[PDB]
Amino acid sequence: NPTLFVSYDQNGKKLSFANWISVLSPQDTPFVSMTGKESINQTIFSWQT
Amino acid sequence: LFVSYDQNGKKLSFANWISVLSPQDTPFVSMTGKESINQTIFSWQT
Amino acid sequence: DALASVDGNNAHVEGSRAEDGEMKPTVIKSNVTQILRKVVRVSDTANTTANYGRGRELMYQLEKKGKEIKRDLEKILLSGQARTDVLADQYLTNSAADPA
Amino acid sequence: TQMVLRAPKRTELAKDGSYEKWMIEMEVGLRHRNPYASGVLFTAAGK
Amino acid sequence: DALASVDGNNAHVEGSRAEDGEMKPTVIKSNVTQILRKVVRVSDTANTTANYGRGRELMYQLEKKGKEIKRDLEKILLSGQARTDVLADQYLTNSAADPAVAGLNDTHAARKTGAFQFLCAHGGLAGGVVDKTKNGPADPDTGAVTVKVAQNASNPTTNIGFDEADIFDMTLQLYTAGSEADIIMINPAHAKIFAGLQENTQGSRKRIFENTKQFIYEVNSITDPLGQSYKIIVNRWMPTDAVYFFRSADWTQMVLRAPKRTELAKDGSYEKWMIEMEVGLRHRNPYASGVLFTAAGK
Amino acid sequence: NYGRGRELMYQLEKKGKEIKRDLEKILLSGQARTDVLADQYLTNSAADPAVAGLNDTHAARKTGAFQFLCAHGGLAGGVVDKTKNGPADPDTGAVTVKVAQNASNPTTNIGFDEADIFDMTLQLYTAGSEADIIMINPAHAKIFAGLQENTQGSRKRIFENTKQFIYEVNSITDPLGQSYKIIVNRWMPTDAVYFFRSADWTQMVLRAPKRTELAKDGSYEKWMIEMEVGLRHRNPYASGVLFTAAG
Repeated sequence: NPTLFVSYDQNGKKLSFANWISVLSPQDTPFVSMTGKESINQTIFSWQT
Repeated sequence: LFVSYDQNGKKLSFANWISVLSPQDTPFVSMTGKESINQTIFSWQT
Repeated sequence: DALASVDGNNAHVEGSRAEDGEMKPTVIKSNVTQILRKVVRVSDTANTTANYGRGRELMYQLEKKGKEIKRDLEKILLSGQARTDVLADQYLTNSAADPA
Repeated sequence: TQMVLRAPKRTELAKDGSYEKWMIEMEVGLRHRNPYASGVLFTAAGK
Repeated sequence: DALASVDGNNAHVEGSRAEDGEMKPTVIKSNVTQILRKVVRVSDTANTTANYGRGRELMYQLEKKGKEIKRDLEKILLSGQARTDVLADQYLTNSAADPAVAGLNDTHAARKTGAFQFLCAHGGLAGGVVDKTKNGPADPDTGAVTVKVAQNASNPTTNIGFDEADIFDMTLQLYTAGSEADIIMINPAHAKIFAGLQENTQGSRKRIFENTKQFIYEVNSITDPLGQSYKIIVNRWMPTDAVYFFRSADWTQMVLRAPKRTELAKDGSYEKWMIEMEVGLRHRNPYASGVLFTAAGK
Repeated sequence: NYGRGRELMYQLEKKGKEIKRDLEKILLSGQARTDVLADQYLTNSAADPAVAGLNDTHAARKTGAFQFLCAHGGLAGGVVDKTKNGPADPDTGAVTVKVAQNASNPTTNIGFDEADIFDMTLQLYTAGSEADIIMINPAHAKIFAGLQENTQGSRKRIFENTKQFIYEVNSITDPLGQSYKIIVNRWMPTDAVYFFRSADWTQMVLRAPKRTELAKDGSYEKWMIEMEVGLRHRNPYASGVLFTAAG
C-alpha cells in the first residue's frame, strides 16, 4: 500500500526474461578434423613397421 | 546432475489478479439524502 | 491487497498544500506442490495360468489405487499439515535459486 | 483452486524379470485467494 | 551458461551401468538502470527577445542540453562505476517481497548502472569504481583472464602507456575463452602507443622509411599470432586508464524511459523545462570482452 | 512454472559437445596404453585363460595417445614422461622425442626453447618422416612470431609506410627445405610441441557416439551417450614430440 509510488515499494516486479543464453565453450577440434576415420570390429588393432 | 531444485531461470507462475476483502457498503449514506448548498455553513430552526 | 485504515480525522484546511499522504504495497502469498505416488508390483507367474477364481490382477489393481490417490488427495488438502519447503524468500530475487 | 503441475498418468517401469511394475503419479498443490476469506474453528480441550 | 571442464581422461569399463554424471546449472546476471537528467530554466523576458544569431533562448538551450545528455551517456557506459544500488539478492523475488527499504521515499540513493569495467571479469571494487590494481579472476571452464593489469616492464617509468606486449596477451586470453572480439577502443592520448610500437630495445618490428614524401606514423589494423584481426578505434570520451577489447554484437543499450518533452510549472517568470531518460547497459558474458588497465613499468 | 521450460534436451546438447571436447584432449594428452591383456597374439592357444570369469569387475581401458604411439622412451606412471629423450632410431640416427634445452630465456621464466627447433626437423629428416604440421598450444604461439624478427639484436623488421600490423607467422621453411605449417590448438598441453603429418594418423572407430534411453524405475528419466574409439600411428619415428623444460 505505497503512498509514494516507487520501484522499491512495488509488490510486483515482473522480471524481464531474456530469450537467449550465452556460451563460449569452443569445440574447434583441429586434430580430429584432419585425422580421418576408419571403422574396425575389434577393441584392439595392430599394424606392422 | 539436474534436478528441479537446481533450476535458475524459473519463469514464475504468478496469478493475474489481486484479491481484496475491504467492504464498501456504506449503508447510512445510502439512506440520508443529499441537498446541494452554496456556503460553508448551514443552519436550521427548531 | 487491502485498503488503508479508516482515517476518521482526515480534516484538512480550506486551501493548503496537498501532502503526499501514505500508501501500502501488495502482499504476496506463495505455496508449493506435493508429490502423490502410487505403484504396483503384481507378478505375471500366477497370471499365465488360467484360474477360475480370478480374471485379472493388473488392471483391477490399477483402478483400485487409481481411486485411492483421489481418496488420499482430499484427505491431504483438508488436513492441518504445514507447508514444507526450503525455498523461502526466493521469489522476487529468484534470479538464482538457493545455492546452499 | 487446485493447481496441478503433473496430471495423473499410469506410467510403466522397467522389467527386471517377471516383476511387471507400474506407476501412478501426480503433482498438485493448493491456492487460496486471501487468508481472511475463509475461516477455521478448532474444537479441542485437555485430556 | 558454459560447458563443463571435467574433460580430464574419462575412461569407462565395457559392462558397467550408467553412473550419475556431474550436472551444473546456469548463472544469472543482473544490472540496474540509471536516470539521466538535464534541466532548463529561462525567464520569459529573455525567451521573448530575438537574439542576434539564433532564435529563442528556450529551444537553443534545450538543444544544447539534448546533446550534452548523449555525451554524458557515452562517458558513463565506458566508465568503471560499480553499479551503486541499495538492493541486494532480490532479483529472483518470487517467494516474498523486499520490505527492508519499502518505508522510504525520494531520500533513496541514486542508482547507477554497471559500466564496461564492472560487467567484465573485475577482480574487486573501490567503493563505487572498479579497482585496477587487482588482476581479475579466471573463467571456470576455461583459464582466460579478460582483466589484466599491464606490466609495462618493457617501457621505462618515464613514459607510462600500458605496454607493447600486454596487448598480445589479451588476445590470447580472449581466444582462450572463445570470445569473438574484433575491436580495440582506445583513448586518443594513448594512440601514440599503438602507432609508437617502437622503443622495444632494438627489436620487435621497429620502423623504417623509404625516404618518401609521406609520413603516416599510424596503426589502425592489428593481427595477433593466432590470426585474430583487430581494428583499433579512438573515442574522445574514453578514459585514459584502460583499453577495451570487445565486439559490437556483444553489447546492447537497455532503454526503459526514452527522452521526452516535460513542461513543468512556472511559479512566475521561470518557464521551466526538463529532460530525463532512464537507460541501462548489458553484456552477454563478462568473459566476452577484455579490459587492459594501465600501470607503470619496473 | 514460468520461464524455465525444460532441462533435458538442453543438457543432452551440452553433453553431446563435451564428449567431443574430451576426445581432442585425450588424444593429445599423453596417457599410457591401459589394458588387462598381454602377449595374446602369438601363443595361438586362446584369447586369455586367466582373465575370463570377470564380468564387469575389470578395470577401465586407455588408448595410446600421441606421445605413447611415438618413440616416447619411458613412462612416468599413467602418462608419458616429458623429460627423458626418446630412443635413437636403430636404423638411422634420429631422435624424434627431444626436450627443449632452453639456451636463451634464462630460468627466471620457463621459456620454451624458441631456438634449436630446426634440430627436430633434422631428426625427422634423418628418419624419413614427411612431417608438414606443427601443432602447438596458443600459449606459445608468440615464440613463433618473435622468431620472425627478434634475434636479440638488429634485424630491422620494416614498416614501409604502412598502417597494417601483422606480427604473425604460420609457415616455416627448414634449412633442409622442409616447409611446415603452424596450427593452433586450444586443447593441447602447454608443455609440448607436436611435429607430424595428418596422413600418418588414423582414427579407429568401433562404436560411434549414439544416444540410448535407459530404464526409468521412477521419475529418473536417465539418458547416456557412449562411444568407443582408438588411435593409430603408422610409424613412431614418422612424427616427433618436443617438450619444454627450463632447468
